[PDB]
Amino acid sequence: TGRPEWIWLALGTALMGLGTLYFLVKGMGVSDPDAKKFYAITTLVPAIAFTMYLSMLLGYGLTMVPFGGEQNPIYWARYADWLFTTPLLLLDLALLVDADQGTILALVGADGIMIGTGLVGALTKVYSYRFVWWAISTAAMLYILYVLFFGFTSKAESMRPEVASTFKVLRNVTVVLWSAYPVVWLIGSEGAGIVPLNIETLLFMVLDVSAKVGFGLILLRSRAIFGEAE
Ligand SMILES: CC(C)CCC[C@@H](C)CCC[C@@H](C)CCC[C@@H](C)CCOC[C@@H](CO)OCC[C@H](C)CCC[C@H](C)CCC[C@H](C)CCCC(C)C
Ligand SMILES: CC(C)=CCC/C(C)=C/CC/C(C)=C\CC/C=C(\C)CC/C=C(\C)CCC=C(C)C
Ligand SMILES: CCCCCCCC/C=C\CCCCCCCC(=O)OC[C@H](O)CO
Ligand SMILES: CCCCCCCCCCCCCCCCCCCC
Repeated sequence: TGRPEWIWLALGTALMGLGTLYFLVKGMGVSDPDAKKFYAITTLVPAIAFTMYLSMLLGYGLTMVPFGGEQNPIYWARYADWLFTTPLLLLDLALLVDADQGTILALVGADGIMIGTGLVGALTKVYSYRFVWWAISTAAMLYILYVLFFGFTSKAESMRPEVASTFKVLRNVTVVLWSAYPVVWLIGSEGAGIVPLNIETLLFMVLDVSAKVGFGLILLRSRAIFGEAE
């Protein structure tokens, strides 16, 4: 507990753990193949986040990066988390709307670029170059958001109203929450260093729990995840 941000890492660990356990129990008994997919993806997201929050709490997921002539604490474990959880979250959305495979690959590929370039930016030793990587990552994010709003144009006249409804809600949650991440990065200690690491950790920890457990609660409560069955 020598790091001030430990409390947010602990709490994050606890909230992701407990969310995982709730989604394990809730999904118990589900036989519908379509619903099984959504429960698998959506359980599985906070399970990964739990391990990476734990890893940060215990100090494994932290490294020191020299830039600005200082040794800067960088939690690299975030990117290991997001590398897997953010395409899984996009897959939830894509499966909802029965997205084409081409569209799914575009989303997951862009996502991979977003997280990969975020990681390179996070570990870059030349200060000004960190923001070049930030810009590229943000461009990838904007591409993803574009596809979410303008890429499911063929899947509207055949979509079940509850699918459309739950998708629209989850898409809005996604755009609002995901758009905050580049802002937090930019102002936090990985970027401009105007907001201290402890507040920077609090902000991510609220975004993460909201984007994974919050998102999951909304999705797994909806009839949208079930095939139409009599
Ligand atoms: C998709 C789903 C169906 C399934 C996915 C779920 C599952 C695979 C996810 C579990 C997540 C988690 C356990 C991942 C563990 C990361 C670990 C392997 C990284 C090892 O890094 C080595 C340490 C040295 O001690 O570097 C520490 C110090 C270094 C000098 C600092 C720099 C390290 C790098 C920045 C690490 C980059 C993180 C990569 C994204 C990890 C890639 C994942 C892969 C190798 C497992
Ligand atoms: C079965 C039924 C009708 C309801 C069960 C719902 C349950 C039990 C959910 C539990 C999951 C859990 C223990 C935690 C995650 C809940 C998280 C959210 C709703 C997202 C919001 C959380 C935050 C924004 C972070 C909290 C912030 C601080 C400062 C503690
Ligand atoms: C201490 C509290 C910690 C609690 C957290 C520990 C999490 C990490 C470890 C193991 C389980 C990983 C399994 C997660 C994947 C489950 C997928 C699933 O739920 O699948 C349902 C689908 O219906 C099936 O066909
Ligand atoms: C269909 C309607 C589309 C909804 C668009 C909403 C896009 C708004 C994006 C919000 C950007 C958030 C940036 C705020 C940063 C503050 C960081 C702390 C957050 C906890």
